[PDB]
Amino acid sequence: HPTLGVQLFSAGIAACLADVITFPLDTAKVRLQVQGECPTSSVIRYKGVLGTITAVVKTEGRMKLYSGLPAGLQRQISSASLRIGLYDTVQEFLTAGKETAPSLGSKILAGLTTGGVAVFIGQPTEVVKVRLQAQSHLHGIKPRYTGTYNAYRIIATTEGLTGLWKGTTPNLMRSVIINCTELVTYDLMKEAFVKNNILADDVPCHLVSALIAGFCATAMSSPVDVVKTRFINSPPGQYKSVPNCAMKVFTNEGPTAFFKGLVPSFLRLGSWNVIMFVCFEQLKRELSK
Amino acid sequence: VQLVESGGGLVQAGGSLRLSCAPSGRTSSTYTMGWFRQAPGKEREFVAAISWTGTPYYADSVKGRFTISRDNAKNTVYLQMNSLKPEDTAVYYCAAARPGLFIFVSDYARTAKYDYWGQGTQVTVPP
Amino acid sequence: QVQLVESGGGLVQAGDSLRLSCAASGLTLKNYAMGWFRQAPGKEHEFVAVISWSGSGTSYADSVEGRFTISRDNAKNTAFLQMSSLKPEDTAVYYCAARDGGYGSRWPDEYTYWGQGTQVTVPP
Ligand SMILES: O=c1ccn([C@@H]2O[C@H](COP(=O)(O)OP(=O)(O)OP(=O)(O)O)[C@@H](O)[C@H]2O)c(=O)[nH]1
Repeated sequence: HPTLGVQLFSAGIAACLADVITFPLDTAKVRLQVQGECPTSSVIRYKGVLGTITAVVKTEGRMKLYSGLPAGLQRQISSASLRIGLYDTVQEFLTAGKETAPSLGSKILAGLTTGGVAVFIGQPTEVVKVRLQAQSHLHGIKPRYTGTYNAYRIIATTEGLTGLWKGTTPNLMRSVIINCTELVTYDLMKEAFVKNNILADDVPCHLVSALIAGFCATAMSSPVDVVKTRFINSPPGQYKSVPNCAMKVFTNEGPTAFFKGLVPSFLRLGSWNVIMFVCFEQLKRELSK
Repeated sequence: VQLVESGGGLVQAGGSLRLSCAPSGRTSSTYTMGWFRQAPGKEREFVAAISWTGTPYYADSVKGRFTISRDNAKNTVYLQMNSLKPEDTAVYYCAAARPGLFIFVSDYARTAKYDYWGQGTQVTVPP
Repeated sequence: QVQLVESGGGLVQAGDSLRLSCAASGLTLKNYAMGWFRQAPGKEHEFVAVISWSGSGTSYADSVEGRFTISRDNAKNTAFLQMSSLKPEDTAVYYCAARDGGYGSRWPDEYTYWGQGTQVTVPP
């Protein structure tokens, strides 16, 4: 009984720690993705991870990198505690049904179940996080929120409670793409290395193939993550639909635009997952005692 | 960690033998296990290894003739030796290595990569 | 008790250069971002340039980027706007503004203190 509570608590705390550390990368990712959208811009102003971060620090200030952070922490507590903490339980449920799918298929189906539930519960916090990360006093549309709790109050009043779930469907599509692509690519890359005797079947080969899988999952996620960030950030009526947003991005900016923010997106995915997994294991083990 | 080899002995050419390695103490199922042999007056040579994931590796001199296997429930490693030849006469040593020490397949053949070693068992194949 | 006094405006020819100054009193300028705005006859305030409290971050309107240079002297409690290659469309009243935050903003209603303005005229 108590180990489930330890699993949930450990996943929540470990996700909060990883989110705090990675969060400047998230703001750089979002600002690179929204940068293409920004109307009437005469030139780009964010390029590179460190160039974006330094531009924001110099003009807007260091706290602006964090600007969405309380909604990030709320996302880690509500969404990531359920997503990561319940994974073992759902994989156990599927292992009791182990005739129904391969081990890879069971890992995928547990990931898709817990990720879908966690994305649905998470979505208000992502709408607030993204809107606060994208907004600037020196770009685009005027800032409309004085931080996280004001963002919730204003979105819920202006757009209704339904409005806080804006962009659920691209976020589901992104999380499905991440989970499927990362699991498939990891197992295929491990097979490729070991079966051809390219690397020893030991922790180095697993870490290398996990890096390759996490990159490929970020790459596949990226078009959907750009359209997600733009659709979530957009005031009402700017995009008639999510496919309208994707069509506009492709039509004016072209196919390179969908990848915008790819490098900070990958760096955050990898660094967040590493810090989260290390802290989750260490805290789960220590608290279990 | 203490390693105890067993199953050695004298066998005619073309015969078969099965070696066993039993680790004692703070042994983890995550340890890579390897087998080495040293003929009289010769240097210690690699024979076979099995990763913690169960992937077997074999020296070219024993490829297709020897089969390494692992029983994780008993933490025991076995080396099935078939089609033995006089040149296989040597003392066989069991070795264990902590996880993460092997990057390339060639790393399994490096004696310095193993943290624990057994006392060895003599295998003799008369001409 | 806070006052911002703009100076340096005048009549210049197209292609000429001009430097505006904004002297602050009653406040410690190093704690405020300083922004320049302009207002053409019959039009609303247009953002021109802003400089962060340290001066390490600057931003310019697309119509003036590359031609105007904003600077500040925290020891002299004064902000400056160097205008080069002036054009007839640069004719307007220029206002200095202080934002009670170290960083700049492009929205006039986000600035806490404003000057009286100085006229800049560029005949065709
Ligand atoms: O299934 C998932 C979901 C998310 N992540 C990764 O975990 C990190 C934090 O997970 P978040 O829950 O904060 O993701 P998000 O939708 O807010 O996405 P980002 O803007 O932060 O990219 C992010 O780097 C995300 O890509 C996964 O690795 N797998």
